[PDB]
Amino acid sequence: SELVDKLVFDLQSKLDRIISWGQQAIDLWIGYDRHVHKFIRTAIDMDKN
Amino acid sequence: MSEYSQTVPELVSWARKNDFSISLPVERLAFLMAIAVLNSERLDGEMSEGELIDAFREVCKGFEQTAESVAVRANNAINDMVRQKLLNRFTSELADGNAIYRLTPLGISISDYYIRQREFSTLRLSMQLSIVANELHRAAEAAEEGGDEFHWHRNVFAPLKYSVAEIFDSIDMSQRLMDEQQNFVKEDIAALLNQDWQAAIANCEQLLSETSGTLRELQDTLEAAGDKLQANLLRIQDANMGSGGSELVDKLVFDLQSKLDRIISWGQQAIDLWIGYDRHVHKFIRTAID
Amino acid sequence: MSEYSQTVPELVSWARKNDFSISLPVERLAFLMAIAVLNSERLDGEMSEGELIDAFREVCKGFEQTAESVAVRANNAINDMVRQKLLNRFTSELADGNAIYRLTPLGISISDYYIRQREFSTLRLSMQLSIVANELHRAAEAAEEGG
Amino acid sequence: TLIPRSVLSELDMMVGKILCYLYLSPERLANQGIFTSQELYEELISLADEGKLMKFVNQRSSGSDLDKQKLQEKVRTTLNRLRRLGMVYFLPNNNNKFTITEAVFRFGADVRSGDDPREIQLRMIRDGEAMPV
Repeated sequence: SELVDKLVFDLQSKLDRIISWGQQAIDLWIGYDRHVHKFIRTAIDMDKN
Repeated sequence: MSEYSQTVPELVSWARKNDFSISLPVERLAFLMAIAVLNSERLDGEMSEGELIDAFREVCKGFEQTAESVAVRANNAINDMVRQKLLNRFTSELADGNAIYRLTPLGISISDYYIRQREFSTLRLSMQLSIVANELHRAAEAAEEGGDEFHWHRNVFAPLKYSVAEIFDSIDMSQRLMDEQQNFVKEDIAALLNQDWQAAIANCEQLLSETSGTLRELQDTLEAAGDKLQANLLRIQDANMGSGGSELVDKLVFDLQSKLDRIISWGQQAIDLWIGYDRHVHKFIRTAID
Repeated sequence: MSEYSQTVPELVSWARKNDFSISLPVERLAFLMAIAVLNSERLDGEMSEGELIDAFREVCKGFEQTAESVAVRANNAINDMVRQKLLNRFTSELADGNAIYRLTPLGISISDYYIRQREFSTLRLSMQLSIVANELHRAAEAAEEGG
Repeated sequence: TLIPRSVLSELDMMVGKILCYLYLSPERLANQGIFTSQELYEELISLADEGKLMKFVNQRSSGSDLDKQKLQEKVRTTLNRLRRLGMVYFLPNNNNKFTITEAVFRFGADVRSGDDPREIQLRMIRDGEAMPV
């Protein structure tokens, strides 16, 4: 049934999008987290007097 | 605690403090819809700045607008959508400064209202009523089995709050869609009567009867399922009262009963309004024929 | 059939022809949210014109606006909300000439986005995944049963 | 004065104070003084208010890439002006990299003494070192 095949294909495409979004969000958050930690370490520790 | 914790004066003060506003003229709304369509055709649900600019160019072409400053206009439109909370922008150092865009829940809700052809379906309602009946029956069985606060939170409160409440909201939305469809039929009856009223009497009677039949079928489906749903909500309420009584489960069951009463009352009120219009159109036809 | 049956050029031509637009300044948006809160507290999900004018009066007080011509401004706001497809107006002879108003799916989606405190819940997601897993499993068993 | 006098732009000051912090930074001393325009830009956006600073490039900026590239090009231009003033030297064969000099410390004239900022500013304007805007 072309109607069921198309509907199943659409749901599979939505599921792939839902799974892919989480990994992408984690990568973006990691980039920011690393940057904030680097910034804090630079601000705190490198001035010594 | 009421889903809407803020009184009207607190809410108006909050809205004024945050300066929330939506300004979507025909060109901006068309662009939002074009973005929503382009996003739905993609595998990653993400759009780059260049792709958004290409989409804006196609809208400007459809509006026969000057190709001058299109890149600037597209940037102003993109910034306006971000500023109006329709788009989320992600600026990663890892992406060499290239911003990634995703539509917000608001931008998707507005674009879907115009692009998604939502038709009232008795089959959709019957399916939603079948799923909610099964979910309410499982929650009622779990409530009657008894247990600790963790059993009640995971097997009674979570299904009522994150499944039954959402399906009731979906049914309510379908009823609001039916309200819009009735207003569309009213405009069509007024138009048929303004063009050729003598040739429109048969068509108007058919539209009136078909709309009446659909509203009755819907109300019959809601009344037949509504009692079983009310019985399961009462079973949960009795079980809660017997096992100490969580005020949170009681408030949630009361909210669901109130929503269910609104859903059942809407069908009767829609039928009464439709009966009033039907009589008015027949009176108008009689007066015009006389 | 793609949920969106129309290509981008067809959609743009269609939107241009129907002249669809949304204009909700801060006051009109606050009026919409006020209507949504008032409707959620009610048993019938319906609002009368007098109740809408009172809701608008409460918004005007919040914007520190003069009480002069509030009824005219309220009627214009109500007509604008109906024109923008945010409110459905029902005029029944049976309601003694009084118009009934109900929020449209668009008016509910816009008002809920700002007023409903939507927070991400792992429990909500786990429940949704459990329901879809059972629904997909039943649909797969039905597809394998044939018919 | 017999010779005319002029003042630097606020963007020049932002780039000046950032070049000053870069000179001091022991974390980057390993580069042997060689810095890249991208590193300067990254440090600047790390410290100052990005979206509010964008107001100077264009009154309508809201984070668009075209506007971000415009900001980078203005930075590239002002940095070239600072080179003529002798505050920074480009590499002999590569123009994307450059070296700092101690002359940049004049951008710290408002904070080298741990005292009331207002009084410092008054003292500076009295000495002819700096003007307001």
